[PDB]
Amino acid sequence: MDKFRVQGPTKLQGEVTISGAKNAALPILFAALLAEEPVEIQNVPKLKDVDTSMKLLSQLGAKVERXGSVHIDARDVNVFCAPYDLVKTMRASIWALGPLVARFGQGQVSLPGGCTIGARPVDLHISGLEQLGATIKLEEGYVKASVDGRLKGAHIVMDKVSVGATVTIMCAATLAEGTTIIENAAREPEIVDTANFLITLGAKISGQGTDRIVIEGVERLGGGVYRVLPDRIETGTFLVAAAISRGKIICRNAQPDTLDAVLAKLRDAGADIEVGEDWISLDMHGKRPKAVNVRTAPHPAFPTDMQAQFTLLNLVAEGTGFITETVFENRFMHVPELSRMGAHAEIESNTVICHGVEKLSGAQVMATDLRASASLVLAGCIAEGTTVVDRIYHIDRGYERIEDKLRALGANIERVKG
Ligand SMILES: CC(=O)N[C@H]1[C@@H](OP(=O)(O)OP(=O)(O)OC[C@H]2O[C@@H](n3ccc(=O)[nH]c3=O)[C@H](O)[C@@H]2O)O[C@H](CO)[C@@H](O)[C@@H]1O[C@H](C)C(=O)O
Repeated sequence: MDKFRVQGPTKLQGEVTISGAKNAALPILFAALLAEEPVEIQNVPKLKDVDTSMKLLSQLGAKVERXGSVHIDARDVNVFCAPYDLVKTMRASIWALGPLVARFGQGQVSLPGGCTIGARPVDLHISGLEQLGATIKLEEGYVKASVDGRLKGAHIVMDKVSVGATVTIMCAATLAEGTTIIENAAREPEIVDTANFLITLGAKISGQGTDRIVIEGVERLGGGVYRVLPDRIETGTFLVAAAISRGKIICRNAQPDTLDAVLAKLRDAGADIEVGEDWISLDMHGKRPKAVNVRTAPHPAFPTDMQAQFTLLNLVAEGTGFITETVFENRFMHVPELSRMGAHAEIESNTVICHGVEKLSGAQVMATDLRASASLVLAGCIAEGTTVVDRIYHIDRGYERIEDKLRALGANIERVKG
């Protein structure tokens, strides 16, 4: 059980290079199952989630290897099943379903069970597939999909906004007969990145980034080389690290147009922000941040992946501020942990009410969320004394060497094998 020993208070300042988007690398690796030629994905972050992706790819019969790039050879895919052991350690595995059925006419993926942040049904995934002409059945816990011949382009209108389902249907449609039109699709930057990867392979897609996506099926997909976009959540996390420590930072290898909502909130907190074509600068001017009000929602609104980070900001800010969660109703585990550190907060339903304090106190806290838990590490950096963050394996799933980056910012952080 690895742990993070953190020494505070520490002023976070200097520079950081942003890694490739974890949430773009993932769908792309799964979309590779469609490719008939070798493919090279560049700028992929070194993190646990990518490893599990590779492991799955490999079991399916693909030839995989990695460094900064990931090499995938999906010519010999001979097995069509994402087993219980894998899906349980990473619900995103569900992504194997679509490519599998669109290409081999068959696909068996384990039905994801309960997750600690809230209700996570995949009804939209299954539903979208059926509309494409697939027959789906549930046996032994496996959602079994099949289709005689090829999928059928269709007009699909989405009940609710879903990053996962939009990618499942989008991918499966690239190999169907005719035109598919997804209505009420998710606009996430990562979906644009996945569509772009698809086009590079010979797929015909338009509308990515808007509520309407149009796919024109083709008989086959080739190979190619593709560079994954910068990680917006990583970028936001570092910007916040500087904002709560009264420091200044420059983010290198970034994509500003991807953070409208987050940047706006930072300004409201009183930060001095500048942007270039591939950089973002943040200066607090020695100032303590001002409380802000946030409301999570699908892109381009404020993202739930930045939620715990902003809760932290409010917790050490001047005044009272609220954060409402409309995507993951119960994504609040971090709050009680921050409470062990001296934070003042109350949770009313799906809203956390924050009362900012001058300073936090080191304590023993526990990570549980691959993204939200980074807030515990950030708290450790500015808290008074020593903080021990337990179970960082969660954080290893979502961040590429977060200790190294923090250390280069002035943080007193250590990884122990106790
Ligand atoms: C791997 C990956 O990219 N995961 C991300 C993706 O999850 P996803 O699961 O696809 O998100 P959704 O489908 O947009 O989530 C939609 C909302 O809608 C409900 N819903 C979803 C599907 C469905 O069929 N039926 C249905 O009802 C669902 O319950 C949820 O409340 O989108 C989330 C929101 O941005 C991210 O927080 C999440 O990050 C994670 C943490 C990470 O970094 O690993």
